[PDB]
Amino acid sequence: APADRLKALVDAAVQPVMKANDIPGLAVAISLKGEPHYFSYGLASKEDGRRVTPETLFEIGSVSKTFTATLAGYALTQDKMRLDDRASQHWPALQGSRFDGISLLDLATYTAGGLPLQFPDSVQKDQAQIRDYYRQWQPTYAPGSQRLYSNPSIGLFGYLAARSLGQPFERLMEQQVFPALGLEQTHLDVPEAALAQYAQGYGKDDRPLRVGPGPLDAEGYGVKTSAADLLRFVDANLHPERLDRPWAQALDATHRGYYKVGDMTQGLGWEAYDWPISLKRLQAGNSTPMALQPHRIARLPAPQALEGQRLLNKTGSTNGFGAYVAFVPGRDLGLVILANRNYPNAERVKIAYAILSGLEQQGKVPL
Ligand SMILES: *[B]([O])([O])C1=[C][C]=[C]C(/[C]=[C]/C([O])=O)=[C]1
Repeated sequence: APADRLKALVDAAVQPVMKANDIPGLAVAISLKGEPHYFSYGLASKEDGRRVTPETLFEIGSVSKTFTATLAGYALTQDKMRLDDRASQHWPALQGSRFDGISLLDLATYTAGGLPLQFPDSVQKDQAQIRDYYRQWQPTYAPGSQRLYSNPSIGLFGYLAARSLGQPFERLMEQQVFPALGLEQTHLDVPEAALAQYAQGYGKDDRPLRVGPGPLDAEGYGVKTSAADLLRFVDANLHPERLDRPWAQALDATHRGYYKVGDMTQGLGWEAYDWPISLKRLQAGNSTPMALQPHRIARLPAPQALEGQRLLNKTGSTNGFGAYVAFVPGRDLGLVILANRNYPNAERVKIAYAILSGLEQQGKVPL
């Protein structure tokens, strides 16, 4: 069985990284032909020696954007919105602004014209300040020309998706998306009954950190989930057809690529690579420059189905937490790495690659 070699492989990938980045706790979940394998390391909380388990809740940060994309997928396949809709079509308070000339697709894929990585400090979690921010916003770049990774960009995408469905974003996620995907350990707001499972996050000098409120936090970076639940989400992405048709279609909608930057094809939330690919190249696709700097896009003649021999991934970080997810449809392989430190993306990719590559090499013919 390929499973027989997993424990040694995962320990080897994980433990050196945990040591070098002083990571208090880390959970791995791997799906091999739909069968889950869990590896838990260290402490969810140092103050009270609570061990990480597959049910420990971590902040997954921007991995939340794949859930947001799924809600948007559902809106799209229910004909509540279309990707070439003007943004202001779904929020009348934006009519007259730059959002008259920006598409939903632009927002979704960070190409609206240089919406920043995060809202300025001064924008509070308040409909009217958010509205006013977008009403006064002026672009850096022409739309559809430059990718600049952006919470306010895809955050507005998610918010407008919710508006097209006629319900608050948080309500749709909690009452329709999470249940559709069979996720009972996944939260935007961790309830009373589950607080005991919420890991502590650790920042510089081991400052304890859990994510605070912010504008469009639910849409951009607000999910808390367990390694076991996030692997259920990954398995739903590997086999959407196992869901009821509306939700199967919603997931398929997130697996469509619109443009390339270097080796990376941008989907809705998901970012995709050809598989196999080299470690160095996967790291560069997930680099600090990819996250922080503008990049010229190579637009595709037509949206590409992100299927077959490809790797789809998303990193996610908060002040206290560092997550990574990946799946490879042509290997029926899913992977989740959740940690309670924000440690470098390159190290997350190192772990994931050791695992993916290790499994790849058992499937060779001897001599
Ligand atoms: B991801 O994770 O990538 C992101 C982006 C942007 C922003 C954010 C926020 C965070 C906190 O605050 O935590 C995220």
